[PDB]
Amino acid sequence: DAAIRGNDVIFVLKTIGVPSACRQNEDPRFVEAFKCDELERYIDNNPECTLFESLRDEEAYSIVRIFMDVDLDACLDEIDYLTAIQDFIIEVSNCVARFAFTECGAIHENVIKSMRSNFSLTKSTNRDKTSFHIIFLDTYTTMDTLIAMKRTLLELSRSSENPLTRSIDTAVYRRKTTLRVVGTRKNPNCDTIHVMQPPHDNIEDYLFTYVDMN
Amino acid sequence: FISFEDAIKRVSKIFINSIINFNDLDENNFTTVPLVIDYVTPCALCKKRSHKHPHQLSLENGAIRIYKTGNPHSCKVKIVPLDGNKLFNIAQRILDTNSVLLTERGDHIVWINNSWKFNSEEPLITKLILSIRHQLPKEYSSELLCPRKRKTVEANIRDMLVDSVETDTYPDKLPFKNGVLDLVDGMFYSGDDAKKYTCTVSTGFKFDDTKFVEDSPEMEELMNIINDIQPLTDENKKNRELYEKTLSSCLCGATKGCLTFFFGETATGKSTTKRLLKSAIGDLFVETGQTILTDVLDKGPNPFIANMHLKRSVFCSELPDFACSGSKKIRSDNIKKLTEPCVIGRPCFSNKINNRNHATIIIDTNYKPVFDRIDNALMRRIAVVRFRTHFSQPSGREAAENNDAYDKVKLLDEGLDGKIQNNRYRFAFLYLLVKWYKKYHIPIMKLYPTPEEIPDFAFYLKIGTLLVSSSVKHIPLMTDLSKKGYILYDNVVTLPLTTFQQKISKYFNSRLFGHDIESFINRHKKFANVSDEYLQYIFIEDISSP
Amino acid sequence: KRSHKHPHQLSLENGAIRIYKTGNPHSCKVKIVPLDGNKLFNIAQRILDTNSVLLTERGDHIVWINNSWKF
Ligand SMILES: Nc1ncnc2c1ncn2[C@@H]1O[C@H](COP(=O)(O)OP(=O)(O)O)[C@@H](O)[C@H]1O
Repeated sequence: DAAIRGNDVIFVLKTIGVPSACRQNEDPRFVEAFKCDELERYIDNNPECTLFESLRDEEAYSIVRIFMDVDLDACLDEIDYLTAIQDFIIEVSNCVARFAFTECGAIHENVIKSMRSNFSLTKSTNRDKTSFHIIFLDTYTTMDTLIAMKRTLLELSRSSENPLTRSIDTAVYRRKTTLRVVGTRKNPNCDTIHVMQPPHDNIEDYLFTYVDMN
Repeated sequence: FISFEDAIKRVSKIFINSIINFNDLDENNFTTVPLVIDYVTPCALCKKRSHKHPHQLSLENGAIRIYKTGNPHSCKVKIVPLDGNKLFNIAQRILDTNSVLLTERGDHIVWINNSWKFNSEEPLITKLILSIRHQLPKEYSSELLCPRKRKTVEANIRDMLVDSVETDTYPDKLPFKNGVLDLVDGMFYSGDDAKKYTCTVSTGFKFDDTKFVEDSPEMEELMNIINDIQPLTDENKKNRELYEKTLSSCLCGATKGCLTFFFGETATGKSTTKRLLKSAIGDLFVETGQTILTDVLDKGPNPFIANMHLKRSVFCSELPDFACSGSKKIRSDNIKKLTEPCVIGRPCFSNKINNRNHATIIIDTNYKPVFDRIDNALMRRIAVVRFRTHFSQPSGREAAENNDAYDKVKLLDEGLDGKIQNNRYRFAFLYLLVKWYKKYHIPIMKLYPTPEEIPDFAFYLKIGTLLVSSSVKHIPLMTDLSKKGYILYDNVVTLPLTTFQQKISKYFNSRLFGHDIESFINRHKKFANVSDEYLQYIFIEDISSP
Repeated sequence: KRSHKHPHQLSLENGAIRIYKTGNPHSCKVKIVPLDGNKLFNIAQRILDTNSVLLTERGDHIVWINNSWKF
């Protein structure tokens, strides 16, 4: 299949709402392509930038990681946070494994163990809000698979009871989707950004477009 | 969406204390007006005492969130769902984990105690629910405690299953009570990893890694016993190799196309090997009667074939002598039928007429085997292993040494026995079997016939070597056959019957060859005219260009 | 981990017992314990604790009545 094909170039949008023609012509202001070290250096030089991660050609290369977004407008203590996050990760891993077995035809056990092996988490500087993005490094699939799965995720969110499981946004599974780069300003006049976590210290582990099978 | 009254009832039951702002709540401003709780008792969310601030309700994602104004850490957040049967959600969650499946045979298989349990008259679904209770969030265990709710969840699970899945598709896996052993590398899976391969059978005993060790005194004793039964000499090198191959083939779950004969005079240790194998693989070993080799299978029920299903080793012992009176010759059709991937047979009070064949069939005998009809098809579906080592009491030491059957006599030791029935060499034998399987069968597993033995076959083996079929290519030497005296009447090298018997008499002694000679006569009988009893054959020994 | 240098701590909330490590909770895992539920389930567990009823291989159940295993 892909084999040698492993994504390492980072395609980035420097402004929300990019005009279509400028994207087609590869404008140097709203569209750019860096490497991991290049992107890190660019972020370091300009802390006021606003960058969004997205794919460029979905008809040629269509391999990505699994990414999810959670946003809930309430703060909570530590122990409850850990209990809720472990319950949520167990539930979502089970749901994805069941979908993979039922439709994709893969192996439930391998999928669930790969999903539960390694996962990346973020945090928000907001005091009264809890939002994060979860990216699974050891799981790979195409965009249309996630688009199909969005229904199962929506019913999972509606049926469940855990506060963050109710806060899963299924709208991100859309054609020409975008994701904000961690540690980058969302608005030009907004100081709310995403902070890092002790388990991982590399940007490579927090990008869903990075494809490197092991 | 549900009626507003039901939501108000739920939110009023969640708050143990009453609400003094009950009347002012309406369908248009239920998310704007703060509500006042009379604090005579601590609130349900957080105990504390007499919260000094009111609460508020918000609607999002079809759910009602309760939050207290002020410091967020003072009170806990509560979420009220809109609709959705809780039992249905629990059933979906349980079905998600792939712990229960439906097979092609119309039965349900569950996964508990690291084993694929399977029954047709028991409610294994309820046991699975009760066991899996722990993995679910704590708000579901209380519901799962009641039996009626368990029955409802089981009904939902039954309604949610529509497809069938194949079972036992891996021929190189050995299932145990607490895991699956991989015959390729010899490393033993456990826990969930064994659930990947759907194996509905098991050896019946748990697997222990402590005794699965190459070096142990029990291993040395087993090696000594094996050497005593089968010496490692140059003569029986092929015999010992065939013995090892046949023993190792009992682990593979594929289909075997040969039958092995354990031929030996008496007290040669065949029962010892059978009991060791039984102690090794457990219940995958099944002993059956001789009826299959003597009767037909289609008519009436046949519970033996029903029990043969999916077994990996079948043993038929104590073969009666066919030389004596009342003999029933072995049915060649049964032999040809027993080497097929599917065997047709019906159980008692049933309709299934197909069974999977994964069994290595081993027949223990004391005398020579006798069949009714012999053909080339039978010669490719038979094999034999010769057992020549006596184990006798020194009281009959000389009584056995004079015998020409036994080749080496040893002391009959009253040891073993119970120890073998005590599984003293259970795990020791598995290591040797796995080693032999790696030595022989890993690239391609396939058995091979041994037509050279079974002297009843020998005549039929000789004729093909001795006789050749006349054809047009024997025309250019019509002089040579004219030397023999044959004729080209009907454009074929004829052979008078008188000439044929006078020819074969000087090379074959007939009598015991007479019956099969006559069978050859009638089977290949050709009458060109009323009285020209010619044959379509050429003797290669004397008509090798004479 | 090694030796759990920070002592553990027990809490009660919503009829549920919680176990968590003091100091840095991220260095350990929180455990949950339930409360007593149905009286009938507790009675069944108490009865089963005495090993007075056993299940055989043939799918039948044997009981211990009048100082004799009845099947
Ligand atoms: N290597 C050995 N060491 C000790 N005893 C042996 C050995 N080989 C055979 N025997 C004894 O010889 C007897 C042979 O019995 P059995 O297996 O029924 O032979 P057969 O099947 O030929 O009658 C067994 O009871 C066994 O105890």
